[PDB]
Amino acid sequence: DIQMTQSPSSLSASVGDRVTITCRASQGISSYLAWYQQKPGKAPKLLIYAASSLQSGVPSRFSGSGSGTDFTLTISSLQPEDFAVYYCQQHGNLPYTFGDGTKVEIKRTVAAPSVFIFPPSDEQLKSGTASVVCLLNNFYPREAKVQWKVDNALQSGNSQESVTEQDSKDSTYSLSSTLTLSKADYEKHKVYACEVTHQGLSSPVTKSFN
Amino acid sequence: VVGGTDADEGEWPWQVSLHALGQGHICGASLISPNWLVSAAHCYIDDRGFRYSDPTQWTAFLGLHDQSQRSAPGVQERRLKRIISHPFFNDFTFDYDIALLELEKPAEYSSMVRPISLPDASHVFPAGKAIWVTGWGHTQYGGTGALILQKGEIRVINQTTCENLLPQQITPRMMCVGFLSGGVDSCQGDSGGPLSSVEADGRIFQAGVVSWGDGCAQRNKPGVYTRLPLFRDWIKENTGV
Amino acid sequence: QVQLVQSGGGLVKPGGSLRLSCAASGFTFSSYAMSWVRQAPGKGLEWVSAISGSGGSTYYADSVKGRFTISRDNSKNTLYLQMSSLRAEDTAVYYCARPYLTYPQRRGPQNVSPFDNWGQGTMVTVSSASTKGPSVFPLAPLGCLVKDYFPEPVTVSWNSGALTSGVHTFPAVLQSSGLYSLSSVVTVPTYICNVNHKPSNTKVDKKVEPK
Repeated sequence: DIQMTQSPSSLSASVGDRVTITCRASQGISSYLAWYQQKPGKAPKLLIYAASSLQSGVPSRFSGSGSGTDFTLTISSLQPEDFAVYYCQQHGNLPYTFGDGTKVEIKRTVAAPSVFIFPPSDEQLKSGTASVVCLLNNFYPREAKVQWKVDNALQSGNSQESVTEQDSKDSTYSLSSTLTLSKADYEKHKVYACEVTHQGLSSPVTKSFN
Repeated sequence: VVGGTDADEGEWPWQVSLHALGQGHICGASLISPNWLVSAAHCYIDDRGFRYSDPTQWTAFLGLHDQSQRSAPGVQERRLKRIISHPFFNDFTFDYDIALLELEKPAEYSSMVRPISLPDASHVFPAGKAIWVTGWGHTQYGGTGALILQKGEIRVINQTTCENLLPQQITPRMMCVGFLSGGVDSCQGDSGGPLSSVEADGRIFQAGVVSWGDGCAQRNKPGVYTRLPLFRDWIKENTGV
Repeated sequence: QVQLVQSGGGLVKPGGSLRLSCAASGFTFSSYAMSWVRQAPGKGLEWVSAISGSGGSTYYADSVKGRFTISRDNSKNTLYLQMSSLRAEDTAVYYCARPYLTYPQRRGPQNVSPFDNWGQGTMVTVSSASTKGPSVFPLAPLGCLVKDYFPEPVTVSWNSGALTSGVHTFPAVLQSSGLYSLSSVVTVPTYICNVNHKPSNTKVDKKVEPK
């Protein structure tokens, strides 16, 4: 059973850069090596077969080389829509075996998050829970840290973040932190504050409701 | 056959053309007895809504030289009554690619219809030996099937090289015959026909059966044929030949 | 054009069974071996099984041998996979996939190919826990918010595909109830968010507006 090994596990590169990914087979596989591109929610897409043959309709900046145990995928000039997980597969022996995947993210000029805050609908407050929803819209880089403060009061272990996949046209993210408290705990505090620290932000913007 | 030439009339009297209903020539076969033909198993797998595995859907033409002259003196037309594919035929790998075809009515020997001799289990066709593939298959990859029967001189290749040129695809039942410079090769619709070994003495044995290839006539990709000797006892047993 | 349209999937209790389907069109199905390939959540691709064009020969990966069965009906142009004795680790998206043939105009064996066309995938969730519809909840102003459902997936739209731009539907987060939760905001300077959760046959179109 052939083991395929990919390097690096993930990477970040700028539009126009040259990107190089490596695949390693535990035994020789002649030229029977393929490269797939998987975009979020989508099926894998065949880029390269037999190590160096480019599937028709696949852009010319994608290219492969290698033999035996040692293979490389090159993107000569990275484009935003090239955001994806890239997989090598051996196509010689059964079981056909895939590499573990190389995540390619795009590295972009800094962009500040559009912070919003949402207070729980009455409907949801009427059946006993409060969900406060704070939105960070279309920012880069992915790193943020947003903090919850009730009556100017840290929260810890009552919020959850959820980041969208990188956008295929302009390489930004969106994030959502959500605070969940009982209508009992919600009903007995007055200041609800979201405070985002981002690179694209000079000093934490905090957007709140009373 | 790619890169071959027109056979001479009556030069391959054991070569048979298998016609499927509505399709003209589809596969080759080899006359081994008045009642029996040797062809490739993969020719009789149901495909595209057509029941290729069904004897009644086939006609065999013997003593045929030219597909546009099937009423020529000498041509004998025969319906099939049975198809016996090797029980280990695997259509995923093409391993054990051989089948036996029973005629409804016996062939009649003539200048144009004559049988070819089967090899003993022990028979060996060594590397470098010049042998012959014949057929009405395409004369180029993705091309058109020959009207006149075609012949190609090809040479045995050793099994180590064979396995190397076609990694993970060559089994002990298979042999590569051809050239590393490609050029001369079996192609589509030659399948099931004879690989014919013509000896300097006048004897003629059937080395193998046209099986598959990676394209046709490509460099480093010679045609692959089923090795006949391995099947001697299986042929005797099921046919009595 | 070549298409592979899949159906099936869902939630099944462990040890239970399911049949996945792949309906093929646009090429000669019967001439093509086929495979099923799977992908665990957040994980890689794993080849699962293959079948020759005739149905004659079948292969399975070890983790699945004996529990699964791949089959085909060339008259319906459809590929099947029967999964049984289902464990937790079988939870995944299952794709069907067609081999890439280098020289398709001569017949030959198909054992050395990567995959050129794939179905859209079918999510299969193996778990004891029972199906449960979602609770939509518009956000002020904008919303909305799809809470407490199980299992995945829940799909979301806006004004029946009116809002295509501006919209971010977030990846669901597991609440430490057990049940999942997501928000789907579109952006923003009188709308309805079409929630659809096929496992529980729930369907909502809760409207968003500040009254």
